[PDB]
Amino acid sequence: NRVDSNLGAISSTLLVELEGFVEQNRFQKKQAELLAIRNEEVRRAIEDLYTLVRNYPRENTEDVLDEKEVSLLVRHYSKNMYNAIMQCTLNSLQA
Amino acid sequence: DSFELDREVIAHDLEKKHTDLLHSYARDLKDVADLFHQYKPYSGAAYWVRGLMERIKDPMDRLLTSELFREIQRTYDHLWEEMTEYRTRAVDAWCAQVAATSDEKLPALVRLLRETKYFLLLETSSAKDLFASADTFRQQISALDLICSIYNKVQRLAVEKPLVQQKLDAVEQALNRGLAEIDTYIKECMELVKDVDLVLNTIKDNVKATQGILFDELNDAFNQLIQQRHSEIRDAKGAASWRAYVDYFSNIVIDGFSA
Amino acid sequence: DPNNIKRSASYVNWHPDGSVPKVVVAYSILQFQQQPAGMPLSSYIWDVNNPNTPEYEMVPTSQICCAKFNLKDNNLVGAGQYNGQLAYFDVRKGNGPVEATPIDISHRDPIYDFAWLQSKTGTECMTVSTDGNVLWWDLRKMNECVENMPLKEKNSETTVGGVCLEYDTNAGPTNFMVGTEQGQIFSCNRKAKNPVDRVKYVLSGHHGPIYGLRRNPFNSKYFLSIGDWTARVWVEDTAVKTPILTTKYHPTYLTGGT
Repeated sequence: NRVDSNLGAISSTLLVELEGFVEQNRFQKKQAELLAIRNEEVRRAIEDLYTLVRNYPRENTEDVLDEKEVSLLVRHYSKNMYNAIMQCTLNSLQA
Repeated sequence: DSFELDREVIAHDLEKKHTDLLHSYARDLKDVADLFHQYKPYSGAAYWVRGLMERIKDPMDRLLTSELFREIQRTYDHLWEEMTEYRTRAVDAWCAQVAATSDEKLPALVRLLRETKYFLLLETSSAKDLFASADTFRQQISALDLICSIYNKVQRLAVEKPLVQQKLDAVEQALNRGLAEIDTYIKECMELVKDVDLVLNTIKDNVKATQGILFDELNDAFNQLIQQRHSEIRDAKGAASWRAYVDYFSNIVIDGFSA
Repeated sequence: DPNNIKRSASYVNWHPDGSVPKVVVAYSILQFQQQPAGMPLSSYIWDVNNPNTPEYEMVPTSQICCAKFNLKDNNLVGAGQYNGQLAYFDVRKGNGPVEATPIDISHRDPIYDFAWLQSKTGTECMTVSTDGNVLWWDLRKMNECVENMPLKEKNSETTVGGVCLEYDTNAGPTNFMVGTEQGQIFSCNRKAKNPVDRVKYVLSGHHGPIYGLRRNPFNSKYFLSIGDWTARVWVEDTAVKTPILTTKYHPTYLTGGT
């Protein structure tokens, strides 16, 4: 939900709606904050996910540290799925 | 006991299930024992104790209205028994703590008045100490007058430079300062009342500052002269400061009237 | 938000109109010898349309608890505190007290409440403390204590606490219970047809410091007692001073639900 009810609604938006077209400018202010708002929580959410996986007793983990580079891969998948959002929104818009 | 029908026909069905009560009391006896010794105001501890204790008092009454009953008698014995040891030493230790904090007093106050109320509530369900509690509650009246006095110190001045340069409030301040290190407290409260009157004098200075803050040119000149006359009448180095305030008024009038 | 740190949320109330998903929340710390040397508290209003930085922030002059709302409207909000000082806030200013209910003589104690009466065409309130003196305040015009009765038990130990009081789901002529924390639910009516002594019910039988109280809705009047680590269901009759559907003796001392 927190990482894919956002990122399947961020890619569901429609920026330009239906001279006076300056209202569109005003309209495209509003939803901008929308995506920004949503993005922050996902940058929050994935982040919080890491803390959950780290802070836990598991007595057979206090001699084996968690690795790093695949957590950077989890982070990277989060980035690229943001990108897939925005390119879907822009292409639907231009259509 | 919505039936009890004792026979020799029921009985040999219910030995095993009076046994089942014995084992169920033992199993939630170990839930109580686990919760107790794992999570082992200030008086939340005695409430922890006597909550669990009269809680556990009801089951021993319920059972005892004999082979498993000996081992349940073992756990019941010391567990019930040492937890009373903890409540006893708790009242010993915090009689020591109330005694010592009381001695220093002659934070801590809110804790100890809340504590005395709370084991006082318990012990009806020392005398000099409770007298002093009533005294500092009826002086909590004037301890809520100390807060008015300290507010008054907070909002109490370039305008007030004249009066403060002429005022002799330092004499009453020195009376409070000699007080700052029985009925002395009461007379010092009336001294505070007189000082609050001097605070009303400080806020009268503030009010005159605020009213000096704020063809038809005759009307505007009359309004400015009326404001200046009101300030001058409401006044009575002092002459120099009055001139300085009038000059600041003239500068403010030139700033506002040039727009 | 990352300011919601070192501050236990000791209530959450919900906004009363239908399709406004806002929540009013309420963050504190008791056992105040560890009163936090950092943040003086300020609660919030979040929305679910976006997990917005708190729409409005209410800044009190002391530790906000128990902060109920104003009934069925998108305007106004109450609060509690720790002095006894109630509070009151409107929506078109993200600021301190709109009308701070002042100090007067009696109620100088921690308040776990800001409970509304059905005073029609207006607003109202009452409180509760670890002194007893449940003390009604004014309506709309706010600064006076209306029916300021320090309540008193029949045998004169008037330091009788309370939490989480519940009213009537049948039109509400002032019949209510007070969740008195020493293990004995109390109840009242305020219209003393008798003399001023009108605390009928001590429902002794629940255990230790009680934390639950709620009438049941959707058909009837059976009230609940989820306060201590047994979760009962109780009933209101003068012959049934004992549960009906007692449920499990639990682990992990109970603290609250509905």
